[PDB]
Amino acid sequence: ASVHGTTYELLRRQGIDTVFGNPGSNELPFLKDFPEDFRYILALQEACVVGIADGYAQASRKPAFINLHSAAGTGNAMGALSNAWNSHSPLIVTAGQQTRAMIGVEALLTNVDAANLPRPLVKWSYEPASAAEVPHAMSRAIHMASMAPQGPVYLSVPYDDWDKDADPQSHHLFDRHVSSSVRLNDQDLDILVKALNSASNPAIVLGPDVDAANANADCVMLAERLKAPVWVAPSAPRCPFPTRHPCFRGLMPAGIAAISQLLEGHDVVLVIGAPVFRYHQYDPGQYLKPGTRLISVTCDPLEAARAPMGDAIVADIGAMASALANLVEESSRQLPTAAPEPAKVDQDAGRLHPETVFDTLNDMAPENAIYLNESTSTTAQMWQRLNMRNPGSYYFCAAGGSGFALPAAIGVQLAEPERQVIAVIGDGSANYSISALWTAAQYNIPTIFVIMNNGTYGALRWFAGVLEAENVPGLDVPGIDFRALAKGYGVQALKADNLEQLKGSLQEALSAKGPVLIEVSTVSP
Amino acid sequence: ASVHGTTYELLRRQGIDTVFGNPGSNELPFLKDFPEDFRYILALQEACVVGIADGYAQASRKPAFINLHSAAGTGNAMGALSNAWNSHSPLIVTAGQQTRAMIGVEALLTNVDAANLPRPLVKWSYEPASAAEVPHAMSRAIHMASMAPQGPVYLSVPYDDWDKDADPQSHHLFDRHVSSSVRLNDQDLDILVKALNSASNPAIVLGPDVDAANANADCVMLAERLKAPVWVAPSAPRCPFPTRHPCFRGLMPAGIAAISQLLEGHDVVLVIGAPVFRYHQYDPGQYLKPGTRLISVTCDPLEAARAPMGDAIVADIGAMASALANLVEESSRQLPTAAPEPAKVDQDAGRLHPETVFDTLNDMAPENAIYLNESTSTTAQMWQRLNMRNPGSYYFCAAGGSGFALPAAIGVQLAEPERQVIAVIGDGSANYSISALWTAAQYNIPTIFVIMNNGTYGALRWFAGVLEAENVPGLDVPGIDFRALAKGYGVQALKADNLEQLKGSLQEALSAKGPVLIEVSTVSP
Amino acid sequence: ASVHGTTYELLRRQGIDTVFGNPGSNELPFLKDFPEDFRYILALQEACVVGIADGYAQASRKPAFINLHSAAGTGNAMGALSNAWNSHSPLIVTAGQQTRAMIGVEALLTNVDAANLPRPLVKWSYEPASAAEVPHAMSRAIHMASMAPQGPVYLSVPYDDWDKDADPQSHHLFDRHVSSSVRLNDQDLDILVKALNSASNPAIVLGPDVDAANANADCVMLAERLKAPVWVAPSAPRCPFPTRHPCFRGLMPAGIAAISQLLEGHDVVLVIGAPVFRYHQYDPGQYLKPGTRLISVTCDPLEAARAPMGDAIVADIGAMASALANLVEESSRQLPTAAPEPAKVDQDAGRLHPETVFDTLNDMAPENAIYLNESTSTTAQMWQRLNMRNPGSYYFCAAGGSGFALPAAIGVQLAEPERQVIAVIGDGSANYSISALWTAAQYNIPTIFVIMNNGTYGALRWFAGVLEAENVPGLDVPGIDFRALAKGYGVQALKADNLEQLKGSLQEALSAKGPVLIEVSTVSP
Ligand SMILES: Cc1ncc(Cn2c(C)c(CCOP(=O)(O)OP(=O)(O)O)sc2=O)c(N)n1
Ligand SMILES: Cc1ncc(Cn2c(C)c(CCOP(=O)(O)OP(=O)(O)O)sc2=O)c(N)n1
Ligand SMILES: Cc1ncc(Cn2c(C)c(CCOP(=O)(O)OP(=O)(O)O)sc2=O)c(N)n1
Ligand SMILES: [Ca+2]
Ligand SMILES: [Ca+2]
Ligand SMILES: [Ca+2]
Ligand SMILES: [Ca+2]
Ligand SMILES: [Ca+2]
Ligand SMILES: [Ca+2]
Ligand code: NA
Repeated sequence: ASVHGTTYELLRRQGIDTVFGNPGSNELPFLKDFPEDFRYILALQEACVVGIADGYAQASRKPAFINLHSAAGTGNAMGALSNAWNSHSPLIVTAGQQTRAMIGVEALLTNVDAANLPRPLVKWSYEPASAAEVPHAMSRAIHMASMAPQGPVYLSVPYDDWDKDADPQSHHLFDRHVSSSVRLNDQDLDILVKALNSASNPAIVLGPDVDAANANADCVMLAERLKAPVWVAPSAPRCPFPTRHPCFRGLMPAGIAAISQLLEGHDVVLVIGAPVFRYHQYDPGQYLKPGTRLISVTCDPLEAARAPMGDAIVADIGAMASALANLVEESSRQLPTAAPEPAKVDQDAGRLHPETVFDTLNDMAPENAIYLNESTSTTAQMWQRLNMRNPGSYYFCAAGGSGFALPAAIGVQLAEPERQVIAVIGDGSANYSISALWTAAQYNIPTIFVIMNNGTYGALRWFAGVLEAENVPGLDVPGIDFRALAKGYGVQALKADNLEQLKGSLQEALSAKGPVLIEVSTVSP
Repeated sequence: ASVHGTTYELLRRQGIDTVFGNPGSNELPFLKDFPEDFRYILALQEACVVGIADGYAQASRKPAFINLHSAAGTGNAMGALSNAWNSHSPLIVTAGQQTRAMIGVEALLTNVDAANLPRPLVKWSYEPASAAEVPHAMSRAIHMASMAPQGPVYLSVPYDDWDKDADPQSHHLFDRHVSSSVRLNDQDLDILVKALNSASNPAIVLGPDVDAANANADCVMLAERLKAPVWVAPSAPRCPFPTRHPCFRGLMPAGIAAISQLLEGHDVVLVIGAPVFRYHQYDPGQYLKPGTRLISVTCDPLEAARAPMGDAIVADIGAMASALANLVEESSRQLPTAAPEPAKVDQDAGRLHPETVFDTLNDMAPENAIYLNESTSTTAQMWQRLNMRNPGSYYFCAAGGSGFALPAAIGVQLAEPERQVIAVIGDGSANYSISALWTAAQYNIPTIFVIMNNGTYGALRWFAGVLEAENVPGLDVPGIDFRALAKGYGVQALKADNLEQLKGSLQEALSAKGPVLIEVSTVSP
Repeated sequence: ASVHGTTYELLRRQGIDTVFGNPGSNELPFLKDFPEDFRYILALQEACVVGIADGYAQASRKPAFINLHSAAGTGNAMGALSNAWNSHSPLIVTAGQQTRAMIGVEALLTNVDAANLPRPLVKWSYEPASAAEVPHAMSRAIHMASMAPQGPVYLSVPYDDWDKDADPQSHHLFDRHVSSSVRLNDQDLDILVKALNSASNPAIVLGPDVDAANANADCVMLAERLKAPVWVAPSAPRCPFPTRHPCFRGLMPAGIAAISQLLEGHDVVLVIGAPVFRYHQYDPGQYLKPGTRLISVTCDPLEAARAPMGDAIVADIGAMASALANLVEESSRQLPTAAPEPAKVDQDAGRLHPETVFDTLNDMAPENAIYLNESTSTTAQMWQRLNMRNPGSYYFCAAGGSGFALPAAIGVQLAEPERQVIAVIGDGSANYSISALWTAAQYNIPTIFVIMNNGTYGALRWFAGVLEAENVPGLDVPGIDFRALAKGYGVQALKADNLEQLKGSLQEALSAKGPVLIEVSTVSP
């Protein structure tokens, strides 16, 4: 067998059947004779390729496979890899290298010092020392991406390797099963359960690894037994809990002092599946107030090590959430009362308040919709106004890098063909990965893109007002016609300048048979 | 003085007056109180920011200054940095970091292990250990980018540093002059000149560092004295010689055997300002034929070290080209005869042959036009058909990474406001950095963009036919309306489906007062 | 509080009370006012410092703390770090940096690009962005070294940081408890137990992480229940099983074909706490024979990913070994029969055969002796001839790097003051870290060093005969007087030229009150 045949056999035996890619010449010997049982999803720029694959991996809860062109293609994808690193996304990034005979002379398209290029944003990065090693290196890539804490990996392959003979012993790779589905030992788990059972006023904080593990329902059971309020850890990349459940208390503010104040009076705070904590604004104060202790369950040693407070347990979130939910006592305390509905903001017949947009989406969207957020100044309102009952209902760029939601919404829609995906993206953010629209058109992936057009980088302008920073350049983005961009890439486009038109556009988009972009005129901040 | 005030003083004292950027919150404390004597050029995605800055630096022959947002912004620019590394472009890339007080906890927007992120595509990469060190680190960045061999550098700055007090001794940085304008010592230069004077059939090969040095006219004098044919080294990022001069012999094929055959019978081959050589296709054979010896003058130790043949001299290209041109004897050999004009290809009233497009551009464009090439299957025809008399008339992505020409053409047009820039870009390549169009519209930078629309990644399809590689996916890019994309970003757009319409569109574009995009329907390969 | 006071408080609160070091000026502000409750162990060269700390950490089963001088001191220790990486040794390596005000100018003793220096041989490597961050960075170092898979970490600290004010919120670091004591979830553990219970002819292979976990007794119970033979995985850094237990089958040969042949006929092979596998010689063949399947339990994702065959479970070895031992059925198969005693090799009145040396050590040493091996050509005989009943009885350089055993034997003796340590070291290997002897003399650490003097690098000469490699230079090491080296560093020294003198020397060494070196004249290979 060839390296090509053996590698595709390994991929299919490990559950991989789709290649997300933007091709180049170093990749042609890999992509030739493409297997009939695989799909290739083309995107027009590599940030788009990786974003699509990332949404697909996060929604599918399985690794996604990517093929990029040498250094330039890898490099164009590194902002997308920064988000994937923070979301623990299991991405297998492969890039073609020059033929081994011209690497030394640094022929055009040689990826020099290849494994160092995507560092520090990958868990493992490698170029094999020989063609026969390629299937084994691919096996390592698959398992490194997939083991907890999941994350992106990188493999560079010289193009001449694919046609070489494989090692006949590579068959031992095909059916390897590697598990990291582990939980704290019985004695120490009993100690933790007793601490939870004994708490007078526990609180629960959940992060994105809960939703990645599909541990959401177990965390609902845990919160109901402990009769505990539940937040979402700050800068949230996913939604780990039903947002109208009576225990739910919303998205935590991303500040040190704000969080310790929020937790004041809670004697034990159990954090599951989050860094402690992804603060953002600088809001100095106490990490925790006197009387509060914190216990973190994380799948990532790096998170456990860097927490500035609390105890930690490094284990699989699915296994731990299930064990805790099934072991804790039912507290005799009263179940927390649900948060009240958000108020309706006054809305005239002109430009839309973001609050109006979210209320209308909540009214019209199916109950199993999936939302993506890259409307950076409206996140708080989004979290208050969308009832997200189900797992896998929310994604936000985990490293804060714009350019994620537009392509990721296409990958999520590919992963979840029966759940309507609605990406809510600011006019600024929409540009970073605008060409991803073409993939939705070409493959007829029926994502709805809602562009919140307020003419400016609103979150930045707000923070500049917050610093009394005058004379900051580059904050306005006038003069972009998003319906024309959509037409450019073959996506149906609608405009909503007021509420009547927003409702009409959403009705038209929800009944369409393909992707739709709606440009919404929103109120300037 | 503050670190902010001292750093902008250093920049202006070192000749920097423009910031190319896409802003974020870690950068607001740098950009606030932006000096009135500086310009900020916004682009909508970081590959675009860096591409614009790169074209500006290459055309201006001076460093360009860039400001990007943390890891995600840096990462989005790394494909652009791969081209800048290969073109020796002097780019000072700065990125904002989190405040020093929250780097440890890895708050959102922390750039983890920052200096390793752009490696291996930068000459120097650094984050200062304290705020007071920032001006000195900026000084290092300026000089590292600017010294031969020029190239991109990276500086990460925690946002809280800018408001801190500067070291009063930083004033010694402001007027430092650092020179690498050096040439081979007299004794060894005399030996080289004698070898050139004695050659029976010399040949000259020129690379991009000639055009970067503005050594073009000196190389014309050198070739006229030696009565020697002149090529352009393969995979050429720039044009180092007038393409209708009688000595000119065109772009070398990017293959080992092809080049040694081309050079057969030449006893001494002098290469100036190029790697030896940027081969591309694998075309194995002799590096040089018996009877040919090679001497390379390069500004880059890495090029001298990796050449598989020949002697080398590591020195400044401007200084060496001037010295050689003025020292060699006038040979009594006959001056080479000019290459004949290219033939006219038969053209019907339908879709355009690329040859027709280049002939028409050559007929209509001003004699001091500047061309950019990202039409990957038509490069040979472009080089045969455009008379480029002047320095700084041609740019092509030096690492082969698409996404360079569209933004770089805007930066070149900014650098050369009196020379009409015409970017010739394939329909595939146009997407990588499509949002750069907005910058041309906003700042009214009058670049002309000629999109060669043949519906496919033609160079890739050709190479797949060359390998008899069947069943390669992802090679076609149907369904893109480039006039709508242009309208989306505010650029006037025209379509040319035949020759009459091409001539009309070019006449309209050449007389326009702003940027123009022309979508040309070209013949499918 | 100062950074100095806060950091020592964190160290003591996390169980650290000893600093292994070789001091320099960047370290004086850390070491000044050294706390009265800490000990400082000086060694004369940094390979020695780290080797001592490594033996201490491995024998104590807890992290050891090291302080080295800048780049040169760190660099002198990197061969020792290569061994520590392979043995999963929890080492906290700190190095002093220049004052932040002179890092930029690269003053003498600046550690440039410090965090990259020990890569790729550390789990985490860091220099803090400010003085107040130092305690938090130290906390990260402590936990990263200590979490599974344990390993060395690196922290660089500018010398001016220690006297600065600490952040008052650093107190939250002091009592953090971080656990990785995890095991496979119940459902999948039940599946594994059923597979073991059902096996017709199981085999067990144990690696060093068993001994690190003190899982040895649980593995004895497991092997007795399964009635299974037990090997030791190849290139063994530790001894994980009593070597005279009836199930024990010895050290596996470090070859692919040899191991698959050894395992032939075993239907299920359970590997615990080892890479799969640390082969050495190139012995190509089948990884496993038909009929054998392999299941690996490892604490290290990198081991699980790179195994070329088998299933894997990534979990804590202590927790998994205990769970398996207590869950499997008692098989009705007959318990394996003990291996026969080794034969006595014929020995005349001249130079000693290594077999004689090991038999005599086994006869004379206490039953709770601890052995170290750096006598590279005699490893097989050592494993056959020493009865090691207890955990923590054997250490061998895990990456194959000589220079480990001499210093590590001092650290092990410090960790285990009531167990006599006997290091058996070849004459070649003894030189790499010879100055470590001084530490044993100064602190009166009563290690016994047995130098096997055969005049040559015997393992290398053997492998050169194996390749029929003629004319290899550098294989002989004549002319070293080890008694004089011992006297040089203050250690009592004895010589044994024959068996009578070996017995007399060992009797004298075993009754001595301090360290003793015995130079043994062994037979040339
Ligand atoms: C790749 C990248 N570049 C730059 C930024 C900086 N940035 C930018 C430019 C934001 C503005 C987003 O504007 P928007 O139109 O999408 O939304 P709002 O108007 O609601 O802020 S938010 C933010 O963090 C970024 N996060 N990611
Ligand atoms: C960033 C990036 N991604 C992918 C490629 C691979 N690639 C691609 C995709 C080419 C096709 C360009 O298509 P085009 O329409 O611009 O021109 P032609 O049809 O004349 O080839 S040429 C080439 O090397 C690349 N060079 N750079
Ligand atoms: C730091 C280092 N340098 C070089 C070697 C190479 N090497 C050397 C030089 C060996 C010879 C050891 O000689 P010895 O006297 O200690 O033992 P034998 O005579 O029993 O081989 S074994 C081996 O792998 C090494 N392992 N480690
Ligand atoms: Ca099919
Ligand atoms: Ca906006
Ligand atoms: Ca001005
Ligand atoms: Ca094309
Ligand atoms: Ca004391
Ligand atoms: Ca020896
Ligand atoms: Na990198």
